[PDB]
Amino acid sequence: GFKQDIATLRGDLRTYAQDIFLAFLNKYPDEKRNFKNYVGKSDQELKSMAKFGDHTEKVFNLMMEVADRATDCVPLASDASTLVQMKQHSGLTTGNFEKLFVALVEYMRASGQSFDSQSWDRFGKNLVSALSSAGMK
Ligand code: HEM
Repeated sequence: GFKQDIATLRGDLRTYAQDIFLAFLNKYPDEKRNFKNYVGKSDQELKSMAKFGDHTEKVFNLMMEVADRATDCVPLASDASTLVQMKQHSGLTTGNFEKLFVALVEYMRASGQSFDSQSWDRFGKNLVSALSSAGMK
């Protein structure tokens, strides 16, 4: 289920982080607008770019910690707060996070693997609510 999924993702985190973040940017091409340098690059080009690698792995490092501290796919209010207050997320709305989770869930459904995609879907919906409750627009 959900906890094992965190261990699976963490076991090849750089590849899953890139692959899911690219699924997100390809499903919602308007999202690349929140990152300048990303426009007009193919997936392989993005994976070469130092700042794509180091951003995307930090997103997934922290997202897995938030998942690991959750109870029954409900994240801690402290983790929502942290995500809201980050200077780098100033322009962001709960919509940006919804779309990341929809891509993550569709990635897991299309994989050959026994990911608990329904728990990830609940986790994303609970994280979106937490973010709103913590102050995100
Ligand atoms: C669970 C979801 C997410 C987590 C855990 C997360 C985490 C982080 C972290 C840790 C950083 C700072 C790392 C660094 O700059 O070295 C960061 C920066 C950033 N995040 Fe997020 N993030 C999430 C979702 C999103 C989404 C959905 C967007 C945009 C649609 C986004 C956009 C950014 C941007 C623009 C930055 C800074 C600029 C850059 O990446 O170069 N994040 N995020």
